[PDB]
Amino acid sequence: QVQLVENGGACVKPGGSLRLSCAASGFPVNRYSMRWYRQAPGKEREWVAGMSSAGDRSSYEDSVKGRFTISRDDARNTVYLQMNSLKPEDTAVYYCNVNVGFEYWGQGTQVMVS
Amino acid sequence: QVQLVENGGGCVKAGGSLRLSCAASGSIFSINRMTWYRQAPGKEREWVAAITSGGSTNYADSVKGRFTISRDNAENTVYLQMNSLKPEDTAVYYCEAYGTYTLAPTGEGEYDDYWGQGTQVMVS
Amino acid sequence: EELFTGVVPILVELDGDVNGHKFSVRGEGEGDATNGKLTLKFICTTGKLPVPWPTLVTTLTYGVQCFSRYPDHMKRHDFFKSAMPEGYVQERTISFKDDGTYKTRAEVKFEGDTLVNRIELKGIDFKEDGNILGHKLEYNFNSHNVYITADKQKNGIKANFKIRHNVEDGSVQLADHYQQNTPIGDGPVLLPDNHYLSTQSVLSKDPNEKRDHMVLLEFVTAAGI
Repeated sequence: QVQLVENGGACVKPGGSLRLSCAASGFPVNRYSMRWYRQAPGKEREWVAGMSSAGDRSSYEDSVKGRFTISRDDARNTVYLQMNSLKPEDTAVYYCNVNVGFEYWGQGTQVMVS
Repeated sequence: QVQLVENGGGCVKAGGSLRLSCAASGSIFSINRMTWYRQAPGKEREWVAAITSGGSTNYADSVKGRFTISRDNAENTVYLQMNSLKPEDTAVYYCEAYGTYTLAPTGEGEYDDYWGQGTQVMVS
Repeated sequence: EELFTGVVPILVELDGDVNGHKFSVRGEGEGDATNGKLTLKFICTTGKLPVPWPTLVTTLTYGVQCFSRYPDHMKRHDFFKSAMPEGYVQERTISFKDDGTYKTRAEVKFEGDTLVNRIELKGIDFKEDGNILGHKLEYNFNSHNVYITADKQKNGIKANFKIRHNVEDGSVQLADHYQQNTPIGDGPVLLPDNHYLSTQSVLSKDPNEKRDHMVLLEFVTAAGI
């Protein structure tokens, strides 16, 4: 029915940059908002970025404020998240969440600065 | 209770080698067997390595020839060396102590299963 | 557990006082404990609900955790079912992320042949234009986990968890939820060990009812043992 696939997770040195991507199938992206959650190994899941259904407004948290650039593409049916300069605090993995119905969790991709 | 701690989450490119250590805390009389499992974001759980108190070592068909396992009962800790790490096995890793017989001096003990938090390992 | 075999009607009553705003919510529906299914509708008796529905979803539904599908080996661990015949009291303290606190007291008991939940809520230390008071929360509830542990000193079960509430701007608010239970009946509590209940919530509106619908379909499954 509804599924998510993430990509772009690669090992990056501090000060580098990578472009996380989340594609979805089973719904239109514009009609529903999408969020990104950060989970360190063994730690509680947290929220880093969120893009509303309209896409004209986006929200971040203090830790990653001013670094991420969340974007959406209806033609590609995919959302993207930038990282600007990486820091060790971003060692946690990233999950893609979209609550079209019930609750859906993306497979996710790993991102460790190392 | 017994807490398992994982360490060794380094970044190694194709052909690199990194060591993952799983250390068991608390008072444990013995461990039946320690195993390493690989979990990908989109794939089911698959066992990587298994080592028993008797010294028997079990590896997967693909894992054989690349990973080595060594557990010390007195040090009650297991080290997995990922020689010639491949891009495909970029998944997270977990450690399992199937048998955890913890015996207290008073004579009261427990035998259950405990899970250690995963170690983030990936290849570029 | 023999009481819950089959389908059981569920009735819920809530009377909340959020910073002087008094709202009464009446809810009716059914639940199949065997399949761990809960189909309810919580219509706000008042004209409008001064707070977002997702904030009170936890107060209304998670008070009724006796319909959770407990595995066979975990059947003995269901404290709610064990103490349900005489009912129980459930006190929740809910600390929002810098947006005040809910305090709620609920009584769960069988009346006639129907389950009844009498709930009294009170929210304090709220900031206007916030995530809750500002109604920025979208109408949807995500799946969550509730950790459950016994307490012999109080002879009751204690729960802890964090609830993630979505927001229109994309922010996610983390609310801490702490639950204390007291068995009304004097019979054996049969309190369990540590275990986590996973809840899946899908929300909907009915077309017919002009008033607030608050149609809720929940599936709760216990695990961890």
